[PDB]
Amino acid sequence: NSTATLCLGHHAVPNGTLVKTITDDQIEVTNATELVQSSSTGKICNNPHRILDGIDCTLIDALLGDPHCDVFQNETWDLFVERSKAFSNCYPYDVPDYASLRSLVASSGTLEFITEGFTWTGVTQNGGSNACKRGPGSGFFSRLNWLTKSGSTYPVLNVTMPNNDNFDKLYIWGIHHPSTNQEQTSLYVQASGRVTVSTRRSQQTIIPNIGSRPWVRGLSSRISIYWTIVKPGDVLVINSNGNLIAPRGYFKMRTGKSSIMRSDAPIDTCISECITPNGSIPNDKPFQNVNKITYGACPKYVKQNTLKLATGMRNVPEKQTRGLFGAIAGFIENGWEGMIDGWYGFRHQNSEGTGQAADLKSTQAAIDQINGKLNRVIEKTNEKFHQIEKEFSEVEGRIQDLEKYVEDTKIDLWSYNAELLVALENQHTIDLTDSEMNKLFEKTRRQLRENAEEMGNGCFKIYHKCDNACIESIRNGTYDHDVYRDEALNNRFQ
Amino acid sequence: NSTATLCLGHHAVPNGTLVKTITDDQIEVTNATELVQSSSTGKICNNPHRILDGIDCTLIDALLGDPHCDVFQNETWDLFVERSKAFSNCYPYDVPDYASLRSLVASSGTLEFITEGFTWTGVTQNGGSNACKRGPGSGFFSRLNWLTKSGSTYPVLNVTMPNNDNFDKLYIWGIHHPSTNQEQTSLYVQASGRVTVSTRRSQQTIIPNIGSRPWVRGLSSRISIYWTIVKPGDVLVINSNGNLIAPRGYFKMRTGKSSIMRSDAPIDTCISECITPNGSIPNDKPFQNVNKITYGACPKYVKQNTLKLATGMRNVPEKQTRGLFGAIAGFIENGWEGMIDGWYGFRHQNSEGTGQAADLKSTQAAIDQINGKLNRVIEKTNEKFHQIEKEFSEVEGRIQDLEKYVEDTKIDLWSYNAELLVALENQHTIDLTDSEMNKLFEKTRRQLRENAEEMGNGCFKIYHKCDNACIESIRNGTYDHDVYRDEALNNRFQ
Amino acid sequence: NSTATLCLGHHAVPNGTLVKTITDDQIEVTNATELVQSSSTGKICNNPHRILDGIDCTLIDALLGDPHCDVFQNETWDLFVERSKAFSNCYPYDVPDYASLRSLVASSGTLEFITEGFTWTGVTQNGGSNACKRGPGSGFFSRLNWLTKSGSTYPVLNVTMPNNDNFDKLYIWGIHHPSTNQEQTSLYVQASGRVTVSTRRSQQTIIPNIGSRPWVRGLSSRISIYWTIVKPGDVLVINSNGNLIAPRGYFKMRTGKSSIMRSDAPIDTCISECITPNGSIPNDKPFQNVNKITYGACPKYVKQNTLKLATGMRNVPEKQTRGLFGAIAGFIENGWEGMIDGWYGFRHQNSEGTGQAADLKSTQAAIDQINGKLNRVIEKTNEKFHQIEKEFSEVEGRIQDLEKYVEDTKIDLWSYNAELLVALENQHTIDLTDSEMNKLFEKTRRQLRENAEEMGNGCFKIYHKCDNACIESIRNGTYDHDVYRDEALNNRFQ
Ligand SMILES: *[C@@H]1O[C@H](CO)[C@@H](O[C@@H]2O[C@H](CO)[C@@H](O[C@@H]3O[C@H](CO[C@H]4O[C@H](CO)[C@@H](O)[C@H](O)[C@@H]4O)[C@@H](O)[C@H](O[C@H]4O[C@H](CO)[C@@H](O)[C@H](O)[C@@H]4O)[C@@H]3O)[C@H](O)[C@H]2NC(C)=O)[C@H](O)[C@H]1NC(C)=O
Ligand SMILES: *[C@@H]1O[C@H](CO)[C@@H](O[C@@H]2O[C@H](CO)[C@@H](O[C@@H]3O[C@H](CO[C@H]4O[C@H](CO)[C@@H](O)[C@H](O)[C@@H]4O)[C@@H](O)[C@H](O[C@H]4O[C@H](CO)[C@@H](O)[C@H](O)[C@@H]4O)[C@@H]3O)[C@H](O)[C@H]2NC(C)=O)[C@H](O)[C@H]1NC(C)=O
Ligand SMILES: *[C@@H]1O[C@H](CO)[C@@H](O[C@@H]2O[C@H](CO)[C@@H](O[C@@H]3O[C@H](CO[C@H]4O[C@H](CO)[C@@H](O)[C@H](O)[C@@H]4O)[C@@H](O)[C@H](O[C@H]4O[C@H](CO)[C@@H](O)[C@H](O)[C@@H]4O)[C@@H]3O)[C@H](O)[C@H]2NC(C)=O)[C@H](O)[C@H]1NC(C)=O
Ligand SMILES: *[C@@H]1O[C@H](CO[C@@H]2O[C@@H](C)[C@@H](O)[C@@H](O)[C@@H]2O)[C@@H](O[C@@H]2O[C@H](CO)[C@@H](O[C@@H]3O[C@H](CO)[C@@H](O)[C@H](O)[C@@H]3O)[C@H](O)[C@H]2NC(C)=O)[C@H](O)[C@H]1NC(C)=O
Ligand SMILES: *[C@@H]1O[C@H](CO[C@@H]2O[C@@H](C)[C@@H](O)[C@@H](O)[C@@H]2O)[C@@H](O[C@@H]2O[C@H](CO)[C@@H](O[C@@H]3O[C@H](CO)[C@@H](O)[C@H](O)[C@@H]3O)[C@H](O)[C@H]2NC(C)=O)[C@H](O)[C@H]1NC(C)=O
Ligand SMILES: *[C@@H]1O[C@H](CO[C@@H]2O[C@@H](C)[C@@H](O)[C@@H](O)[C@@H]2O)[C@@H](O[C@@H]2O[C@H](CO)[C@@H](O[C@@H]3O[C@H](CO)[C@@H](O)[C@H](O)[C@@H]3O)[C@H](O)[C@H]2NC(C)=O)[C@H](O)[C@H]1NC(C)=O
Ligand SMILES: *[C@@H]1O[C@H](CO)[C@@H](O[C@@H]2O[C@H](CO)[C@@H](O[C@@H]3O[C@H](CO)[C@@H](O)[C@H](O)[C@@H]3O)[C@H](O)[C@H]2NC(C)=O)[C@H](O)[C@H]1NC(C)=O
Ligand SMILES: *[C@@H]1O[C@H](CO)[C@@H](O[C@@H]2O[C@H](CO)[C@@H](O[C@@H]3O[C@H](CO)[C@@H](O)[C@H](O)[C@@H]3O)[C@H](O)[C@H]2NC(C)=O)[C@H](O)[C@H]1NC(C)=O
Ligand SMILES: *[C@@H]1O[C@H](CO)[C@@H](O[C@@H]2O[C@H](CO)[C@@H](O[C@@H]3O[C@H](CO)[C@@H](O)[C@H](O)[C@@H]3O)[C@H](O)[C@H]2NC(C)=O)[C@H](O)[C@H]1NC(C)=O
Ligand SMILES: *[C@@H]1O[C@H](CO)[C@@H](O[C@@H]2O[C@H](CO)[C@@H](O)[C@H](O)[C@H]2NC(C)=O)[C@H](O)[C@H]1NC(C)=O
Ligand SMILES: *[C@@H]1O[C@H](CO)[C@@H](O[C@@H]2O[C@H](CO)[C@@H](O)[C@H](O)[C@H]2NC(C)=O)[C@H](O)[C@H]1NC(C)=O
Ligand SMILES: *[C@@H]1O[C@H](CO)[C@@H](O[C@@H]2O[C@H](CO)[C@@H](O)[C@H](O)[C@H]2NC(C)=O)[C@H](O)[C@H]1NC(C)=O
Ligand SMILES: *[C@@H]1O[C@H](CO)[C@@H](O)[C@H](O)[C@H]1NC(C)=O
Ligand SMILES: *[C@@H]1O[C@H](CO)[C@@H](O)[C@H](O)[C@H]1NC(C)=O
Repeated sequence: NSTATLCLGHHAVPNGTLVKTITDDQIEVTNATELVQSSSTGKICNNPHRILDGIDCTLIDALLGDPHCDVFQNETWDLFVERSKAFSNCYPYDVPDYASLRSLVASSGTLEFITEGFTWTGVTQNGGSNACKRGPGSGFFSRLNWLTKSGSTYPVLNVTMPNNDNFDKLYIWGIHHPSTNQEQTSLYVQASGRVTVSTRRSQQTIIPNIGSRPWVRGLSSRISIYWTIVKPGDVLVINSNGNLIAPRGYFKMRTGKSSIMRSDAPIDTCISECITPNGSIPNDKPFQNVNKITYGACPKYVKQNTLKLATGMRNVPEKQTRGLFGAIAGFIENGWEGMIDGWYGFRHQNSEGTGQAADLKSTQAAIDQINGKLNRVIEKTNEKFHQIEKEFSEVEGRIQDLEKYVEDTKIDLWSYNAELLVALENQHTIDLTDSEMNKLFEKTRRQLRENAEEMGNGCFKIYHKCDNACIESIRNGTYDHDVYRDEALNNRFQ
Repeated sequence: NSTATLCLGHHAVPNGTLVKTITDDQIEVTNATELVQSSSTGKICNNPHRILDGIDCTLIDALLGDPHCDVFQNETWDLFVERSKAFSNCYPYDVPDYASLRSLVASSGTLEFITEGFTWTGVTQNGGSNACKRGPGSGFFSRLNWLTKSGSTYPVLNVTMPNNDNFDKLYIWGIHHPSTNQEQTSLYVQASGRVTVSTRRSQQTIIPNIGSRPWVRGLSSRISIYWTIVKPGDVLVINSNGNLIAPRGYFKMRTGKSSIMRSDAPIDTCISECITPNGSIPNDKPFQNVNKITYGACPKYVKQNTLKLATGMRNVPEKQTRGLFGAIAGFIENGWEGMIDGWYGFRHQNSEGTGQAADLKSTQAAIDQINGKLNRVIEKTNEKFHQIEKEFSEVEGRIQDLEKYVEDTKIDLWSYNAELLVALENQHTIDLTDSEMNKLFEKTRRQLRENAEEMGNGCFKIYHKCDNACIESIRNGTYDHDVYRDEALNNRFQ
Repeated sequence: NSTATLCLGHHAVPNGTLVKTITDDQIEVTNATELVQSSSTGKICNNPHRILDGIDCTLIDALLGDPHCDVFQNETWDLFVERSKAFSNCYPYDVPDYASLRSLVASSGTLEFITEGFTWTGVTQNGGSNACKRGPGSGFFSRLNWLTKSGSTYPVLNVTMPNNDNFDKLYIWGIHHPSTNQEQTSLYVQASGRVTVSTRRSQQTIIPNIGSRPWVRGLSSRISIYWTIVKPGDVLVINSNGNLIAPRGYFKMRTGKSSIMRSDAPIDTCISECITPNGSIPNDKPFQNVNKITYGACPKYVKQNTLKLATGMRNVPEKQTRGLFGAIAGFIENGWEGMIDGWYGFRHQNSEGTGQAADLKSTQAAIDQINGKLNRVIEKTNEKFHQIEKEFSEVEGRIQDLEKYVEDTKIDLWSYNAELLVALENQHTIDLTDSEMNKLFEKTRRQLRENAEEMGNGCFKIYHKCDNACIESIRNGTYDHDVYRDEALNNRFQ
């Protein structure tokens, strides 16, 4: 008739997702993303990090030079992958502080070996065994030299090697533990051995232990592996009177990003920055629930399987009660499921007809704030390489308990941080979208000084004759109240 | 007279509690809970966890089989409790890596012992001492076998025991350290002993040390305790030429939730899930300030003695200035101390009389949001069992420094998390209660289109004749402005 | 003319600082502080902590009593400072568990030495060497006693020392490692040494190692340093048959706040509570980016170089478009750069003239909330003394990896806490300043019931004749609407 109705509202959707905030345990929204990566392809991608697959070789057999591990000489890696089908097929051995040696060689990232001229005098070199067959003949570790009595004598050995280079040199050496008192004299003339290996600042002395051990590949004897690092400017001395497994050369040492991982996943051709023991995962999401062990740029490990970030507004599903008069309704009531052009918009009822449109500035302002919110506080990426061990096969006691306690403390503190951040950010999102709605209302109310009244459905009963051009002026922000003031005041108050 | 007054407000209380928020260091509220448990009954509750009280026995004397500890054979526990009055009354001994053995046996949770048929040949078994009297006679540890020379000989001993079962076997053994060179030959024919104990993958060799030590229970000699774990499929070999304290059998090994705690509190009949060394505490509150050492489902340890969570709204104490005309006042002014039915409510001044009532929907909405707020972010419970040691009696150096540094880092990071969460949640509570108040006001203002005006005390001067039925209609949400519009407009503007 | 204009606004500045919030990556403010200390004077301040500068002495040479370190006898410290130019000039030595001994002596905080009467019988005391010249003569460590054969004999030594005091006693002792089999017999008659040192509860036995090592100051022989702690009530026994470096007395042991730091900064006269290896830094700011190593009350280490806390409101720079009519504009439009008396204020356009003033209560309320905000959640100070090592010169393996992993976990968790707190607090600051603005508006609107209208520039077109006294009444809070109601209603609606 003589008056007009102009209402404000926001878009609704039929199928919405539940989220969690500070104030409510579940609310419904128009749209929500996932922030926890729960899946893996099950394969290890070979770019961009250099992957070296050990097949039946451990890293400690590859370094000593076991015969089925001779493909690995002078190799380099970013990540070394060990398989659970790996075995040993040479002289039986133990390494005191095995975990320490494995970690030191993994972080160096190379098996570069330089043969040096060591002069062993009055002894027979290149000792062998049928526990280590290289071809039909007997053999031994390619990087160690078994020394034994020449004629009926083993002289006190005294050799020196100086570092005049500008890098560090790692020497691997050992000692033979014979099973009887009748084997010692047969190989090394003496009855009790001794091996001393020293620099200017450090020393180690080992004595051999004699007695019977379980049979492994036809022997009840064992070797024990040791190591020494010689710095630039320092000297090495070796002084043994019996039972010495001599070094043949040194290994170069580098500082870099190299590491080691126990996996059973196949290796494939693809590009992925994060590797887990369950295969490579993508790094688009900030958190991950696949595995606590990782390498390269990776998401943070949390205990949760799902965290949903509200990327839209609240979803009051349109009351399916469609008015008989098709009464335009507002935001205080419900959402509008018939709006596609934008989030916030205007519906006008006029003599001319019913109509609809969308507001660009309001929608854009909400979208710009919402895009990249998580990016503001937590970092895009976090690269880590060589870390600690997080899974154990044996019981050890104190140090293993401390390692397990340090990892659990870290996981519980990053899981609490991930729960609070999603609830805080979800709250702030619902608040900014709701204030934006009420901001367009106050703007509309301010332009209509005394020529409109509020109904409380989210609607402004305008008390003059508004045509399409007049509605368009309000929408734009050029509505001139003075023109229709007299007519509206005479219509509303009399 | 011809007009009416309708005011909105919220309840006040006389005695209120101070809280802390992001924005203010102290604010007064109607009601507040405590979140830090500061007290204990001083007793250890025997349900639901199985408590085994050691009386004068340590866990390492119970395992070796000291005579005053024979009540403990084949025992099982969830928590083992050690007392400060505990002592030793057998052969004097030391355990290298004592802390490691104590932690391994505590997490297993049993003293199940299976005697095995070991054949010691050419030696005299069941050696004894008057430092360990079981009855009037001499005695020894019930689980160890002291072996000595038969006639004038001690043969090289070589025995083997295979694991064909499907579980792990823990063997405890040792070595005797005699005080002179004249005692060695007297017991074991040789002048220098040796004990080797090996599997397929591991070995240990110990040599004995001779010399004088302080007198303990009439002896200057000592025993040293060692241990070996044999996995399913593996073998054990023992090869000693002198000074062997032989094993008698193995201990079963389990993986579970068992642990050990040093306390002096009495044990009583009651049900409590959390145990501390100061007695059992309840687990209703999220944080605790009693002790950093804990077992079972327990609250998190923080440094603070008090953290108060606002469970009510702000408390503007009713200005005791009671108006002479008894002028109804609103929320912008003060609180209402005369309201019991609900938090938010209406007071009406009419020709009929003064009156009061309460609003249910508004009060319920505030209460539902406030109930269970903390439950949304922090977890209800956190069960932990075997952890690290947090109190030390000796100085050790590096490892102890790292253990103390790891615990302090955890406490400072959980104390900062507990301070921020209470301040954040308290802020959000005050905000939601204040917005709820302003929401009922806008609802009231919207229903009274042009028949009422705002005074600014929190009151609506209605400009027609409102009776009890009219006030009731506003309160309900069925007020029909059109009926009194003409009368009110003629009364207010002319 | 017949009407008046009264507008509300807030102060603007020309040069503003960008900050970061939850909702926006950069916003402009009137004023902002820095919270990260990035600079140091480069000197170590000598008050209030007692600094003891080692010059060419390490703490382990000062304790043994090397000749160039005799100024350090009976010294005490809170912090001991080691220099990179330090060297050794006595008998060459190694300490097994060197890191453990250095940490134990540093936390005690004294070199107090009590000479005790030990009776060495049948041996020659005060052995010497030209590797340690004290004057022209040969010399040795001042706190150790080299013992050697008297005539042609070295008796088995058996001595005892009881603790009857009420404090702990630290004894430092050692063993000589000779380079040949011809040097052993020459000094100590036997061919193989032994040193046993025991209490009632503990024992250590060391055997000497013979062989050649690199030359240091004309010797191929070395000493190995050991230690024992004897508690109140306990006894010490020493039982050596050769190669004993005997103790001369004990060191007192204290529990306190003492520590050690490797620095190269000069020591100066000034007062500073926090010391770093880059010199003393002030502790006014909560975070610091100078160094992860610290001593005393210090700010927390974070990875960031800058974190800016908004201490003012938002800065909408005054549109330099100055109205031709000099139209007073409000807050919805821009800020006011012409206001110095306060933040929030009123500008009045009247027949009398244009004018300006400031509101005290509103400005004060905002300032009081903003002052000390950070103080509410994070603690003013955090004192720490003896901690762990955070920089290493050698590769060691497992324990060093765990130490490095524990420090990185702590740094990443405190850097995430510092990023979120600044973004949260900055958001809350912008919100409280903006609500304060809208609170003065509603107060102004409420006082002008029907005698004013809103324009939407932040202005109230008052529809009567307002003079300076009338404007002053509004500003005060004594404006009486009734007086001008009839005139304003006849002017605005007709
Ligand atoms: C101290 O005590 C230990 C433990 O008792 C002794 O160690 C044992 O020594 C014997 C003799 O060396 C070892 O016996 C050998 O076992 C080999 C492996 O056996 C496996 O494979 C065979 C074939 O499949 C199976 O039958 C068997 O069950 C195992 O699965 C055998 O292959 C060896 O065979 C040799 O002898 C036979 C004789 O018939 C010949 O036909 C062969 O050609 C070959 O020469 C042999 O039987 C035994 O394994 C050791 N046990 C362990 C676990 O260590 C020490 O000998 C003892 N030392 C001293 C000094 O007393
Ligand atoms: C190397 O050096 C060490 C240290 O000097 C020597 O060790 C000492 O050896 C002697 C002899 O074995 C020990 O003496 C014994 O002490 C026992 C405990 O004494 C406590 O209780 C008594 C009674 O209450 C108190 O008087 C005393 O103050 C203590 O509180 C005594 O009970 C023993 O008594 C025996 O001898 C007496 C003689 O009168 C008889 O009446 C008794 O029946 C009994 O046979 C005895 O006196 C002494 O404790 C050791 N000290 C320590 C601390 O070890 C080594 O002997 C020495 N070794 C060599 C090889 O030289
Ligand atoms: C086992 O094997 C080791 C390693 O080979 C041997 O150790 C070497 O032993 C020799 C002899 O003791 C050491 O030689 C000595 O070196 C001293 C230091 O040399 C430095 O300074 C000089 C002078 O500036 C430089 O020329 C040199 O390059 C070094 O920078 C010399 O000062 C000693 O001099 C002595 O002899 C000379 C002879 O001309 C006299 O003039 C002097 O007065 C003085 O008496 C001497 O040359 C050598 O350093 C050892 N090397 C290492 C690194 O240990 C063991 O001897 C050997 N042991 C056995 C038992 O076989
Ligand atoms: C493993 O690597 C070593 C070291 O070689 C270095 O590392 C490799 C991975 C490559 O990057 C090389 O380019 C790099 O130099 C190899 O040692 C090398 O061995 C050869 C043969 O013994 C040496 O050649 C000798 O040179 C001398 C003259 O100096 C002649 O007298 C000899 O007749 C002979 O030609 C070469 O110098 C040496 N390189 C060194 C020491 O750097 C090693 O062969 C290699 N092994 C395998 C299996 O690949
Ligand atoms: C400690 O426990 C062991 C092992 O017994 C097992 O653990 C207990 C806590 C209970 O749960 C038992 O049900 C469980 O089996 C006891 O060992 C047992 O000892 C007895 C007596 O030596 C064995 O009986 C023998 O059986 C053989 C036939 O196999 C006969 O020839 C013998 O004459 C005799 O009857 C029994 O088999 C054995 N159980 C085993 C090995 O599992 C042990 O006695 C017990 N000690 C105490 C003090 O309670
Ligand atoms: C290092 O310190 C010790 C211990 O002295 C104590 O610590 C100091 C830092 C000061 O605070 C002292 O006040 C404190 O006591 C010194 O030991 C002392 O040595 C002297 C000389 O040998 C002892 O005096 C003797 O006393 C006896 C009688 O008991 C007489 O028979 C002797 O003739 C002689 O006068 C003094 O008792 C002793 N103090 C003790 C044991 O506490 C030490 O001299 C000192 N060294 C240096 C270089 O300063
Ligand atoms: C990625 O690989 C890891 C293994 O490296 C997978 O974790 C493993 O998941 C299984 C199934 O949940 C766990 O088995 C269960 O163990 C418990 C405790 O022993 C037992 O009670 C159950 O009956 C069952 O055997 C297994 O323990 C677990 N391994 C570890 C060490 O956590 C993980 O599921 C894989 N993830 C993906 C996404 O593929
Ligand atoms: C629960 O039991 C623990 C002990 O297991 C109690 O902690 C102890 O409290 C006392 C009193 O505060 C502390 O004593 C003080 O120690 C300091 C530092 O040495 C000293 O300067 C004081 O003079 C006083 O002796 C004691 O150290 C502390 N023990 C520990 C290891 O923290 C605790 O109070 C008990 N709590 C409850 C609620 O019962
Ligand atoms: C306070 O002193 C510390 C040293 O104790 C200073 O840290 C050092 O800063 C320099 C320059 O950034 C670092 O050098 C660089 O190291 C990297 C990695 O090796 C290398 O790639 C670069 O080429 C360069 O050499 C040095 O490593 C670093 N030291 C440590 C251990 O962090 C610090 O800058 C000083 N701070 C102030 C405020 O004076
Ligand atoms: C909900 O908002 C998210 C924003 O993360 C939209 O997510 C994108 O959806 C498309 C669909 O093809 C994906 O290809 C993109 O990778 C998503 N992310 C980005 C980077 O835009 C999602 O489309 C929105 N959902 C609806 C229904 O609009
Ligand atoms: C303040 O609110 C708390 C909510 O925690 C009320 O606390 C309850 O008080 C009763 C009093 O008998 C206890 O028995 C309950 O255990 C408390 N908790 C629960 C679970 O309801 C408290 O009553 C309120 N105070 C006032 C004055 O109303
Ligand atoms: C911005 O607010 C800060 C509050 O931290 C003001 O900082 C003070 O500035 C004076 C300038 O002489 C310093 O001496 C003080 O140490 C600062 N802190 C305190 C404790 O007041 C700063 O002045 C303000 N800036 C402006 C332009 O007003
Ligand atoms: C208000 O609503 C109640 C039902 O909740 C009803 O009993 C009462 O009659 C209503 N009062 C009116 C319409 O005045
Ligand atoms: C406003 O209040 C002040 C006191 O703060 C007073 O001096 C002044 O006269 C008052 N002005 C009025 C009522 O116009």
